[PDB]
Amino acid sequence: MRRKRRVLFSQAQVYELERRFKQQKYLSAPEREHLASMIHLTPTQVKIWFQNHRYKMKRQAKDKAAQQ
Repeated sequence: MRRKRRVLFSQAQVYELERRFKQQKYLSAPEREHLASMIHLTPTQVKIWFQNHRYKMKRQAKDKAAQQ
């Protein structure tokens, strides 16, 4: 969608991204770009979203990153 106030992401776009994250954990090097073309985003914006969603699960019950 364009000529609307949906510059970065949308309800539809996040829906397919969430669906994808559930289905396939992470898209590979070619496939993330395949999605970015297909759905319509940049491979960077895609990767950032895909980072944010795994990060959310990490932060959920403390930020267990390099926690040792």
